[PDB]
Amino acid sequence: HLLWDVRKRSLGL
Amino acid sequence: MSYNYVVTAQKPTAVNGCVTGHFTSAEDLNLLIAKNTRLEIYVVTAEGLRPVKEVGMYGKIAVMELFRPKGESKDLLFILTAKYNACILEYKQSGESIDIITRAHGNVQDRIGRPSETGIIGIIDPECRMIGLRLYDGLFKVIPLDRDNKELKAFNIRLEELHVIDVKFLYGCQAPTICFVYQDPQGRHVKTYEVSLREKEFNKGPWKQENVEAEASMVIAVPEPFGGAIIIGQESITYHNGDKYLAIAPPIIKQSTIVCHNRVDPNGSRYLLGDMEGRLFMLLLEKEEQMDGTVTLKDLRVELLGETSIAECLTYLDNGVVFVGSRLGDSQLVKLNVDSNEQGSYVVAMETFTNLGPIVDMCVVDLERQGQGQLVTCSGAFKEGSLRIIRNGIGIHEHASIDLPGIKGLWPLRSDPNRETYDTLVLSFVGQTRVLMLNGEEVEETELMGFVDDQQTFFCGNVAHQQLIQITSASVRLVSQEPKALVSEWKEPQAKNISVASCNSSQVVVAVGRALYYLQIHPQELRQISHTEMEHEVACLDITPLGDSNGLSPLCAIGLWTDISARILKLPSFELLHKEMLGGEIIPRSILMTTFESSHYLLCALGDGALFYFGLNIETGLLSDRKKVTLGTQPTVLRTFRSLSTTNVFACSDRPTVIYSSNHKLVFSNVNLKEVNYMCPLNSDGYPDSLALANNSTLTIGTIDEIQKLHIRTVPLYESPRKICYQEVSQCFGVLSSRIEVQDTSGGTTALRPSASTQALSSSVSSSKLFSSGEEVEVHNLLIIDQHTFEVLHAHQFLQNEYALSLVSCKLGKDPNTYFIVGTAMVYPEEAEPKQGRIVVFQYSDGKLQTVAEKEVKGAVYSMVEFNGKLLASINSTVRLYEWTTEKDVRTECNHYNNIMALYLKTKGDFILVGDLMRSVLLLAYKPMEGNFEEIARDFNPNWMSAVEILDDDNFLGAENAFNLFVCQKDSAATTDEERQHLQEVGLFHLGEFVNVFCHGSLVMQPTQGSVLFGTVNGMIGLVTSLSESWYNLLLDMQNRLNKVIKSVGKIEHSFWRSFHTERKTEPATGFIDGDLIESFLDISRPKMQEVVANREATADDLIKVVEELTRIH
Repeated sequence: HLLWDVRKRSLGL
Repeated sequence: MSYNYVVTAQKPTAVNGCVTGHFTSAEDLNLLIAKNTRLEIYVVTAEGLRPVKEVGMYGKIAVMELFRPKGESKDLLFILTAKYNACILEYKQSGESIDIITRAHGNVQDRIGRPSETGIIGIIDPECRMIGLRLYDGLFKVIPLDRDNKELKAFNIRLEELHVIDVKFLYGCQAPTICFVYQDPQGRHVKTYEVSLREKEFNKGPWKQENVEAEASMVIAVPEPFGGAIIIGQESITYHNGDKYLAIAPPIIKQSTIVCHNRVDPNGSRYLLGDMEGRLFMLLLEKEEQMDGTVTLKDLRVELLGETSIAECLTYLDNGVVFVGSRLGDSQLVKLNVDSNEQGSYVVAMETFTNLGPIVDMCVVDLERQGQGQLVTCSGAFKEGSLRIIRNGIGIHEHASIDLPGIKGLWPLRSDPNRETYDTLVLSFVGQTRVLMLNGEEVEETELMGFVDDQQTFFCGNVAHQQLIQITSASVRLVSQEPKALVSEWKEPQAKNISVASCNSSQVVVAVGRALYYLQIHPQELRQISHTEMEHEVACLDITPLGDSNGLSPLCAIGLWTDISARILKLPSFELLHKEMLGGEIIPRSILMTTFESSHYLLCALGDGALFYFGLNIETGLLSDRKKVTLGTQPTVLRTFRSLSTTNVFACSDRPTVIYSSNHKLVFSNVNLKEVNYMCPLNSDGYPDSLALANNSTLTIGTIDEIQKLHIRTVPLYESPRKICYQEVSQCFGVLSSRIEVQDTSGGTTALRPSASTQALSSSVSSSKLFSSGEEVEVHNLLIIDQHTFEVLHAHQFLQNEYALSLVSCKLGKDPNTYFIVGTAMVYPEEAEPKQGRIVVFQYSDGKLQTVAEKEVKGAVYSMVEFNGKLLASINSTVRLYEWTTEKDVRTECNHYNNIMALYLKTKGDFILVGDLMRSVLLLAYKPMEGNFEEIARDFNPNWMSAVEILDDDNFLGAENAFNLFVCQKDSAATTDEERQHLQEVGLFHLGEFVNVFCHGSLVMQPTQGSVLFGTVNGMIGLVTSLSESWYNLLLDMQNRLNKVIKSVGKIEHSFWRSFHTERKTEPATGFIDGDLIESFLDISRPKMQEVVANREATADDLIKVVEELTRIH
C-alpha cells in the first residue's frame, strides 16, 4: 500500500 | 520570474557506494567512498582512514569501480553517473598538489530504452578489455577499452532477457563472458554469454542456462583460482561453474535478505555478506584440491560474525578491519577477530561515522531559548533510528561572570610552582593592572610584589627558572618564586615606552617602534642581546619555540606599520628573509606562528577584520598560499588554548572564530559568543581547562565543544522515527515512531531488541474501541522526549495495525490548552488505500498523557497542519477542516475533494493551503464566507511530490521524485478564470537529492529573503532562499562565467547536471542558483577568478565579498 510505499520512498531505495 | 538560491548546509552523509584498491599508488590501499555527489578518498593505515581527497561530481554516482588494464602503473577509476555520464578517472599528484583527471568521458544514455528494474549496473572484465553496462531493459551496452576511445563511445547489443537481476563478468574466461540472473514467467535463471566486439553480438556462454531461486538477486564472480558464480537467494545461496552446482540453505539467513557482499581474500576463499538486519556474515569457500591440478570447492558455509549498522556498502580493508558503508544509519569502521568476546560477536566496532541518515522529518529549536536554531531530525530507520540535534558553531559553558568594562588582555598565572593550576588572573586594564588571587573558585583582588598595579600590563607569561614576568608600558619587570619581589626589572636606556610585547617562558622580545630588542630571564635577572630598527613601526610580533626548541626559540615574523606588511626574519641577527606586501591602509593587528598535527603556520590578522594565513618553515621560511578571509569587523586578536592534542588557535572579534585542523588543514568555525576581545587557557583548582574570555564588560571561563563547523548530538532510538513536534510550553518533543516485532507462537508479538518505545520512563496503549472485524508487524508510538535530557518521558502505543502518520502540537479554538494531535491509519496488507483511521487529541499534563479526544475517519490521515485555531487535516484524497467545540471535540466545517492523494499541506498564515501525490500541488483558500474551500489554482504537471512548502503568498516550492525542485506561482493574467486557475512552474532545478521535509527555520544568527531548510534521504541538509532579480542576475551570470572556468571532475556540464529531468522531460534550470556553485568561487586561484570578471559596475573581488556574505546564511 501507498503508506508502505510512501515510507520506502522517504527512506530511499 | 521566480528567483532562488539553494546551498548545502551539510553534505550527504549516507554512503552510497565504496570500493578498495590502489588508485593513489601501486603500493597503497585506498578506500573510495561514494556519497551522492561526493567521492571520498582515503588511505587505509594502521590507525584507519587517512583522508586524501574529497572531490564532488556533477551527478549522482551510480557506478564506482577501480580497474587497471595492461601497461598501467595504478588503478584507474570508472564512474557512471545517474544521468548516464560515464567517465574514467586517474589520481594524479603534482608532489604537493592533488588532482583527479578525466582520461575519458561520454554520455551513455540511449534515446531508446526503458531503465530496467533493479537500476543501473556497470561492470568490468578481469582482463580489462571493456566495460559492460546494463541501463535499459533488453539492451546491454559495451564500451571497449583502448588507448583511444577517450569519448567512451559504445555499441549496444540486443538481449532476449528483458528482466535481468544482476550480472558480473566471469573470471578465467578465454572470451569476455558475463553471467546473469534473469526473471521471466517460469522463475529466475542464470545464463551466460561470451562477448565479442569483433562482431557486436554475444555468442553463447560456457554453460547451459540453469535455474536459481525466486528471490535470487546477487551474482558474485569468483576469482581465477576457483571461477564460476556465487548466486545469493533469500534463505539460500548457491554456486555454479560448468557442471558444478553447490548449494546451502542455512535458516540463519532466512530472516533477512542478504544485501551486499564483498570479497575478503583475493582467492575468494572468503566473502562478507550484509543483511537488511545489520548482521554480518562470512561466506567461506571450504578449501580442497587434487595434487597437480587447480583447487576445487568441496563446500561453503555461513558464519554469523555479528552485527554492524545496516550496510549498503561493505569493504574488507587491511587486517580484520572492515568498513561498513551505511545509508540507513551511521557508517562505521569495524574489527573482525578470530575470537568472539562477550555476547559472542567476532565483530567489534572501532569507528562510527555519523550519518544524518535518511532525514525523515525535522524541526528547528528552540532549546536553550537563545536565538539560534538547533535542528532536530528524525533519522535513520529501524535500529539506526535516531534523533540528531544539530547546532551550528562551537558553544562554550560559562561558570563565573565578572562585569569588567576594561579588560585589554589577559594572561594565565599559577602562584604555586608545583600545581598545574593557576590561581591568579592578571589582566591588562584602562591603563592599569588588576590582579586576581582566586580562593579556588572565589574572586578576590589584591596586590602582588613586583607587579605594577597602576600600569597597563602588555604581557605576563610563565617564565621558567622559578620566576614571574610583567611587561608593562614601561619596564619589563621580573619577580621570583623563592623571594617573590623585584628580582630585576628592565627599562629602555632612554626612558622610552614599550609599544609591542612578546614572550613564551624563556624567550623575551619587546619593541619600541621600529626598534627591536631581545632579553633573557637567566637565573634571577634579564640579560639583553640584540637591537635592530626597521623600515616602519612594528605593528605586531610573534615568537613561540615551535618544534625542535624547548623554551629557546628559532625564527621570527613581523607586521609593520606604514607599508602594512608582514615579514619573515631570524633572531640574534634579525635578518630579513622573504616577505609579503599585503594591501590596505589598515595595519596587521596580530601575527601568529604555531604548530598543529605535523606542520608550522604563519597567520596574520589585520584590523579591518580580515585575515591572511600562510605556511611557515621552521627550516626554510618563505611564502605559501595567498588568500584573505573576513571575520571580526574588529581587529582580530589571536591566541592559543587547551583542548586535547591538536590544540588550536582562537580568533577574537565581533565574530569569534576558532581555527581547527581539517584534513591536515585548518578549520574556520564560528563560536557561539556575543563578542570576544581577548581570551586565554586556564586550569584553576576550581576552574579546570577553561579558557577565560573577556568582551566589552565581563570575564568568562568554560569548556569548548569539538570543532567541525557544525555539532551533532545524538539520541539513539533503536527504532525508526517518522514525524516530530516541539511543544515548548511542556518542554518536550513528541515523536511518532515505529518498531517492528514478530508474530508469536500463536500470533502475539515480542520485541527483538529494546527500543525507545519499550524502554520508556512511563507508558500507555490505546484503549479506544472504535473498530471490530514469521509475520512482521509494525507497532507505532507517540513518544514524549524531554528537550533537556532526551529521555523518553512517556510512550503511547497505538492500536494493533494503526499508523501514526501526522503530528501536530497546537492550541485549538478558544481552549487555552496545547495538544499533541496525531493522524493515523488502520493498515492491512489486503487493500492499499486505508478506509479507516483516526485523529487523536493528546495532552501531556504534570507528567501525564491525557487522551483528550478521538475522531474516527474514513481514510489515512496523511498530513495535518494546524490552520487557524482550527485543525486542517488530509484524510486520503480528501482534505478536511476540523473545528474544536468549546465542549472539546473535533467537528467538521468543510472539505475539498479534488485530490488524487493529499500527502502534504502547508499554511501561509492566511486562509491558504497547498499539496498532492501524483499530480503535483494545488493552492486553496478558506472562505469566511460559507466557511468554505475555494480551489484558487493548481499546477497541471504530473509531478510525484515528496515535499512541499510555502515560501511566500505567491511562491510555492515543491520537491518531487526525480530529485527535482520546482517553484510555482499564480499567473498575473487577463482572462482571470483560466490563466488564473493555472499556476506556472517558474523555477526548475535538479537537486540531486530526495527531499522529505521543508521547514522555515535557520541554523544561524543571534542579500537573501526567507530561509527554508530541507532534509534529504541522504542526510544532506540544504537551504533555500529567495532572491532579488538583480542578485539573481549577478549570480545567474556568475554561474555561467564560473563554469567556463572550473574543471568539472568527469567533464560534466554543470548546466546539464542541474537540469530539471524526469524519465519523460528535460528542461534547463530556471530561477535557481547553487550557492554550491557560487561558493565554488572562493576555492579558486586569483587568476581564474579575475577571468570571471570581464564585466552598477563589475569589479574583481568586490565579489569575493558578495560570496562570503552568502556563505553566512548557514
